[PDB]
Amino acid sequence: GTVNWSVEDIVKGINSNNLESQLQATQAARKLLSREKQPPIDNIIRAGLIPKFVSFLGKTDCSPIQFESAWALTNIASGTSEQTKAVVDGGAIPAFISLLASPHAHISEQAVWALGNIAGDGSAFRDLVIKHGAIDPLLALLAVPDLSTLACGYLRNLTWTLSNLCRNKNPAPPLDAVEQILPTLVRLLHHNDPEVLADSCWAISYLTDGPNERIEMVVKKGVVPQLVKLLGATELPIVTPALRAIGNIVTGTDEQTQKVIDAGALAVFPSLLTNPKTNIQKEATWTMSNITAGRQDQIQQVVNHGLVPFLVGVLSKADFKTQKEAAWAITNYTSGGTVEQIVYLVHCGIIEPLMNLLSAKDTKIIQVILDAISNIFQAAEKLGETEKLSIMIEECGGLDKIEALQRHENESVYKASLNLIEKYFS
Amino acid sequence: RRRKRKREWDDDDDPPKKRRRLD
Repeated sequence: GTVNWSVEDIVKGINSNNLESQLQATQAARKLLSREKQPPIDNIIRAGLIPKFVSFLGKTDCSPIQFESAWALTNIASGTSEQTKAVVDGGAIPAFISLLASPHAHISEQAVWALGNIAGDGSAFRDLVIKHGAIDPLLALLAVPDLSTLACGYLRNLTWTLSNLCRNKNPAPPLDAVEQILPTLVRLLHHNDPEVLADSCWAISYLTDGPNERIEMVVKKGVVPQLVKLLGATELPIVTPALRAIGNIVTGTDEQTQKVIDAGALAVFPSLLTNPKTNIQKEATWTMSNITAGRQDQIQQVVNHGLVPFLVGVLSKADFKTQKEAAWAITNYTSGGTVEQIVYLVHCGIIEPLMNLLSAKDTKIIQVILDAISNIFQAAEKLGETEKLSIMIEECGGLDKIEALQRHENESVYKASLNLIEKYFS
Repeated sequence: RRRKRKREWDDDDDPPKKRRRLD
């Protein structure tokens, strides 16, 4: 019936003055745009069909053509920025927002989806969707006593679109828009559907990626314990954004970081730091590095939770990206830690894997490692143990590695290493 | 004592910006 129409036929139907013919042709367009491979989005755009689809959105008297054009426009908007722009340029934004009030759940849902694609394109369209007043009617769709009464797919689409309104930076979303959205987000974060949880965590992760003021507005909503709970979920699609959000939060103030610790987050890290997915290990190690950049009492928590041997572990063997984060965690630890905490570090076996990493071509990690080594010597100086450390670095091949670095290209590298040698290795 | 290190930009693990409805 409406399967596999040429664009030409679609145009002919839509240009006819017969609403049924238009409906038929519009559905045909929807099916082209929904096919598995290479939807002919540009061809549809060039045929000049967008203004017609947009006008069909306003036809309250013919709900099916509203649905079909909503669906077609949604899929056009799912493409490149230029393709999304064509949809916006046609006046689709306010028309879609008007459809959020539709008595037909399947039409309202489709409009939710479309606005998600538009906002998803980037900051400008995101903020334009907000300026057109999308937030109030979107939130109103979620104003029910129990989210469980909503159709599952419907709730998922709502959550996803809301997460796109929280997404992107340069600039980040308007503060008042974030305040307006947050209480619903907190609520979605306690829902029991895995996809709603995943997308809610993504939204929280976007919101906490920025200046400490941004983190604060999320953290004061009391979501950290729930985020930590989700950190221990069995679904990787939940753990991943939950962990990204926890990582973002510990980039904040000592107080913001302490909330993460207080909520029991550190107890999950033996699993995270040995997680089969390398991206989880990397994010988790990055997180640890920002925690070891914290207060001495926060470093002590890392110690108490038995996490230092886990850091020695990733420093010893992990993908290179994770190893670099491990190196950072060590330099941060030795910069902020007490002498005793630093001594503990050496006793866990940090020295050997630390030295082995000096074979890395990465110039930045070499700097990180040399610094850490400097910091550890400074602690051994307070204890008069400098020579015990020199010998330790000597026997694992470290001194050989420091020696060569004297001839390294980078200025601070050979300078840092020359200092080490002519000081502790003479 | 060092400063915190904010997230460095990247879209790799990041989920899709947009969704096309197939059915």
